[PDB]
Amino acid sequence: FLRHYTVSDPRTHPKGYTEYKVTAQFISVKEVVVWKRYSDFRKLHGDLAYTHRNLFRRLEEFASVIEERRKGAEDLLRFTVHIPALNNSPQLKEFFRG
Amino acid sequence: FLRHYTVSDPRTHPKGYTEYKVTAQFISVKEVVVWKRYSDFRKLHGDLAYTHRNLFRRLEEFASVIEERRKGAEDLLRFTVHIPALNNSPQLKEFFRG
Repeated sequence: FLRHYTVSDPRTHPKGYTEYKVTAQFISVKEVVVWKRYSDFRKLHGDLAYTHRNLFRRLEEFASVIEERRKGAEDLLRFTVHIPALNNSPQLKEFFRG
Repeated sequence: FLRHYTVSDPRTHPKGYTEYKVTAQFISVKEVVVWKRYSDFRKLHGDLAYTHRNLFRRLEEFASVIEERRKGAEDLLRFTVHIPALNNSPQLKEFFRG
């Protein structure tokens, strides 16, 4: 009961792409870990933006660049913690497979 | 744990405006009742629409007409029940004063 995210420990995969460790922690510690490539965060972001765009349009009807990537993903994730519209998002909850 | 809204029993106020009974029920019954004029629902609606418009624009940065009114308010309220982005809304929770 108090969410905290980190994105860390990038690691190359045998298939070539870099993978990140996404850590979700809950403290009054329960932690959930998944591995994600930057393209996953891109899809997530896109799904959030389109979900809220359409919510809106429905209401109104009636090579250290990967550090930049790691930080971007992490920031984006942190952004949702204290916005219940984003925090409670289904897309967010599916994002954590394992 | 299973939300249900109704808007009902319109009643004129000594000051002239019509007032509605908003009933929020929770069943596995816990019910919360508030009284609201149609202008309140208008403000609510406007706040939801603007909250999600700006969420979007932030993500992408990096005299039976009163029956029509009653129904409109009720429909609008029901709309949020199974959208966690709307259901968990702070504006929604403030809406229930008493």
